[PDB]
Amino acid sequence: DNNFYSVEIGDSTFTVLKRYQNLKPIGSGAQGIVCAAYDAILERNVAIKKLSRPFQNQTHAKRAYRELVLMKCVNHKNIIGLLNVFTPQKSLEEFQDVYIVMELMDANLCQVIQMELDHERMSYLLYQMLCGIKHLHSAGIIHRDLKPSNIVVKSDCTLKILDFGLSFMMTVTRYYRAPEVILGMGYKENVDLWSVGCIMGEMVCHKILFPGRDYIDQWNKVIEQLGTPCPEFMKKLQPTVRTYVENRPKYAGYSFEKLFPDVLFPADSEHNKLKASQARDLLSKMLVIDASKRISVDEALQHPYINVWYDPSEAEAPPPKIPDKQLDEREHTIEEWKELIYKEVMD
Ligand SMILES: NC(=O)Nc1cc(-c2ccccc2)sc1C(N)=O
Repeated sequence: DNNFYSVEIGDSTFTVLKRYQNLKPIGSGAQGIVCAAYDAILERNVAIKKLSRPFQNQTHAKRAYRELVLMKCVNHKNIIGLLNVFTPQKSLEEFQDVYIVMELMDANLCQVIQMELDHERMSYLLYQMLCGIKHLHSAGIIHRDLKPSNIVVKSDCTLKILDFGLSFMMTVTRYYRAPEVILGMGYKENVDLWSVGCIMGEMVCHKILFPGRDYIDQWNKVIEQLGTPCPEFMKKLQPTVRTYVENRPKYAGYSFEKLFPDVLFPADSEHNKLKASQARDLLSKMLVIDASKRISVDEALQHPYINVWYDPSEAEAPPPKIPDKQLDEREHTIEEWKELIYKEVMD
């Protein structure tokens, strides 16, 4: 076009608005490739995600539609903001790709996990995650898919959640899935606190807590560390699941003192010893198999480890106004999704 130019990013073509220069690949997902770029108008670096034929199947479509809608109506410091959205295609018939422009962050949490963090940074990152989750909950959004790769960080320790979480498609969130998602029992808002527990545990010990090769192994990994759950939990399971869970080898589990010893934390000073004890107590309330006994986001935000950062403008921010049942995920055809997405892009 006269407003667009094309650069080759591997085996992929990025056709972007001329305002975006010096494209550099920073990552890839099932949706598409992400480039760092310089925005010459705003005079700041951005991230541009290319969504190739998002309407291609119902899974990509629902995800692309939810991403577009929620990014346009949410304005919270701990949720990635939408700077721009475009398509190089001139019409619906030619419509192929969607490009989402976001603020560029310095790293994702996978990188932070490979660092020892002092409690001030650790507790501030965790506080921000919980604010972002609490904001999603206040609008009726349960993430359910939180993992370190979808959480990004800046140099000044600011944190942002990249996606809104959410079937079959062709060509690693499982480690962070709550027992109620693993055992197909339905879920509440605190399904997200299990994922925070997984992420926090990983930020402390630098290794994936429950690295199951599948859902059966995933359950086995959970029970080995935490122990076989109460009979009160077993009674909440459907008979076919209740039989499978009850017939597994029995595990006593480990105390959080053995799972997360002082050797894994800064614990030299009296300040750090107290923080390590507080961080351990928080881990023990998040990594709870039975969701009815698990910490809520608000109790987590008010926990001694977290509450030093508590700011109601962040933790009690007015909920976003999602234009009704727009994300109910009703089945649509390939062409219906193609139209719904195009209309959201064009506005
Ligand atoms: N540094 C870094 O990982 N940045 C980053 C990475 C993103 C990403 C999103 C999906 C897949 C692969 C990478 S989006 C984004 C951003 N907005 O800063």
